[PDB]
Amino acid sequence: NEVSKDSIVIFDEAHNIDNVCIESLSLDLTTDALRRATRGANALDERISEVRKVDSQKLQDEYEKLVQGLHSADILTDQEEPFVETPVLPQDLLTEAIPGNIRRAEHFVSF
Amino acid sequence: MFFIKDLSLNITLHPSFFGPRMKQYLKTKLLEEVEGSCTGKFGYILCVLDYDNIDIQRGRILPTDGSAEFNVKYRAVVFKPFKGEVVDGTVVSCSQHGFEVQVGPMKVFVTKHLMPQDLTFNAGSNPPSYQSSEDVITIKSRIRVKIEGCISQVSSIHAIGSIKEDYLGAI
Amino acid sequence: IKWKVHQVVQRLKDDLDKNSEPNGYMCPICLTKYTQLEAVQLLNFDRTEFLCSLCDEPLVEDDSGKKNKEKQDKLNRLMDQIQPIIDSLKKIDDSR
Amino acid sequence: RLKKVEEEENAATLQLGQEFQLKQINHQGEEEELIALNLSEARLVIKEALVERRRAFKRSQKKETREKELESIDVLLEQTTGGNNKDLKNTMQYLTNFSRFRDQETVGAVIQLLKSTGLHPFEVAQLGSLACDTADEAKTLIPSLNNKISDDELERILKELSNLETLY
Repeated sequence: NEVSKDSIVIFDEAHNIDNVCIESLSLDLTTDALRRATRGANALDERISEVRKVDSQKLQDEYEKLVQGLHSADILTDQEEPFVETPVLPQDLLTEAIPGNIRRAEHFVSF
Repeated sequence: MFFIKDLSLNITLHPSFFGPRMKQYLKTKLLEEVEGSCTGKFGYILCVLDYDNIDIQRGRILPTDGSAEFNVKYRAVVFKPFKGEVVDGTVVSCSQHGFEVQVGPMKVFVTKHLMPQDLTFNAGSNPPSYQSSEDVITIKSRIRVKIEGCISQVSSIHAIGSIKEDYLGAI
Repeated sequence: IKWKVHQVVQRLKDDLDKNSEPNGYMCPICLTKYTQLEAVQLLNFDRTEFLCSLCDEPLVEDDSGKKNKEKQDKLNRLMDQIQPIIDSLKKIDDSR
Repeated sequence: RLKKVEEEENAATLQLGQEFQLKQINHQGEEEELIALNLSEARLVIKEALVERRRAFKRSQKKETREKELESIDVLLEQTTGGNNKDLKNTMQYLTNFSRFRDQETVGAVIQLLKSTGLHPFEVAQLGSLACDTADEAKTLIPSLNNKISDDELERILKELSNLETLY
């Protein structure tokens, strides 16, 4: 973001950089991580149920913002950071709207 | 919802009815013991299909009695009361703790807890009307009810339902 | 300890779920409870009340609807009391 | 045998019951797919069966205007069968009350379309028995349909079905 396009780039002793390239886009799955994901999804689901019970205004606001199709750079400021950081290269990102099948919070949780 | 399938029946015939013309006699018996009937496996049995070329063709005399047993195969229409989707039924009778909706053949009831608590039910109505905007219980009373579950028992069909959903109760 | 607390949690959660359901009925002559569906199949011809099969007694409704919030609050405060055990369990699962 | 619980709900995400599943076998040995039906299609075929059996009885002793038709098939029913079918009276009242097409030809054209589309049978039978012209509202009604079908395809079928069917 804040680099000049026509700077000078030098690299030193990166003769094993292919391994860094490989791990840049490689990932593993474990059982306990799956368990933690299940527990986190349940916690998020119950939190969403509680929020829908007490004040559905924020959820409806988020849902209509997704209906307009805003994104992380659209809504988030600089001082707040994205939770799930962008895993893919920005040249390959999707920039269109969220589908209605996952647009609702409960839809996305079930998804 | 209504279904079509080939189905088998199991019929006794008294030996007094061993006259020369019994095939159509059995067809008649099939009519008034298939049409207008209820079970658990197939629900309310509406009417018969394939009146011609029906499949009986053979029968065994029961050993201890002169009754002759026959096996009848036939296409028909029944009703299958599902669970979990919307029907726009009609209400004929009501109770103090909920209305009894007659969606066609059965009488599905909605408990006073199964109606939404924000529905502005007034007990001083004839019949007691659980209306908020438009779903006033009338002689017509087209109410979008979702069957909870049609609980199956011995051949007397009963169901439960609720209107705690958007456009549920509302058409 | 984990099995007992899990059993207690599931027991009380299903207690609250069951207490959110309609309370039901009973016939006090035979002292036998009756569900809402059992009331439905035991109604009178008037389509108003429900009569017992054996004692032929008009069914009287069970009293648990006010108990729903009481069991919810008992669940909440019991979780509050048990919460240090939950935190210690979390730290134990962190440990080996 | 193992007491074989098999808990199963009936919905439209291909969540179908065992007792009425799709692939059966008929008694002559040929495969028996499930026959699910539309409300207007049932409305037609009850009349078809009634006129067929009535003409069958016309040969036996020889050898679509709903207000007339319900009471006429009623008196045809108590011509031979009994008067106990009050619930069956309720059923064809329901059929003539909420069946999406009064006429046969619109139903026939819709089925002629669906025989080319090759949609899911119980899905499209539920859609046909339903009487609505709003695809997104139908998706809000049934989240099973909301998850299954795209709204664009749902409306692109719903409008070319809605222009044909008799509006109410």
